Amino acid sequence: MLIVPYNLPLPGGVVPRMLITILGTVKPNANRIALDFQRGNDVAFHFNPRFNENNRRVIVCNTKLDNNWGREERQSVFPFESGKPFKIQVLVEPDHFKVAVNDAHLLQYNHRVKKLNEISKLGISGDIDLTSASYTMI
Ligand SMILES: CO[C@@H]1[C@@H](n2cc(-c3nc(Cl)cs3)nn2)[C@@H](O)[C@@H](CO)O[C@@H]1Sc1cc(Br)cnc1C#N
Ligand SMILES: [Cl-]
Ligand SMILES: [Cl-]
Ligand SMILES: [Cl-]
Ligand SMILES: [Cl-]
Ligand SMILES: [Cl-]
Ligand SMILES: [Mg+2]
Repeated sequence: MLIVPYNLPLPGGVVPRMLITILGTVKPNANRIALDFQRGNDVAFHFNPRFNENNRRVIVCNTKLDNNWGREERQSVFPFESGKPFKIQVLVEPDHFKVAVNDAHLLQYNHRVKKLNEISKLGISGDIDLTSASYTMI
């Protein structure tokens, strides 16, 4: 298994048609998972499944600019399960990140950070066994 937290460099940042694939298994008693697409210290796209926020499961997405979190976007559709293998795919589109989990569309997150070619790191962290993290063009 890969080390968590894991850094995946994104050389020259992201661009529309870039597909990022994360394979792993959720730990049995999970609390949270995070993907952080970073531009230096800023987080262009934070994707944060929470398994127990007020006894509900929710996806929180946000952006961090100058060390400050912005307005959260919430998705109540929650395809993860403690103990189970998952595939997260993040497809960069012109106006948004598109996320599919286990080959089913989950959400989109509109670009707040404009300089896509400076979003040069993906951090992966939280309650997972991480199998692989990769990217390709489509
Ligand atoms: C708890 O922190 C979380 C942040 N967070 C999660 C993680 C990690 N997850 C894993 Cl997995 C490993 S590390 N690190 N930072 C982030 O999810 C943020 C999204 O808006 O919400 C709160 S901070 C926050 C943001 C807003 Br807007 C309002 N209040 C608060 C607070 N407190
Ligand atoms: Cl590793
Ligand atoms: Cl920007
Ligand atoms: Cl760009
Ligand atoms: Cl970066
Ligand atoms: Cl790769
Ligand atoms: Mg540069």
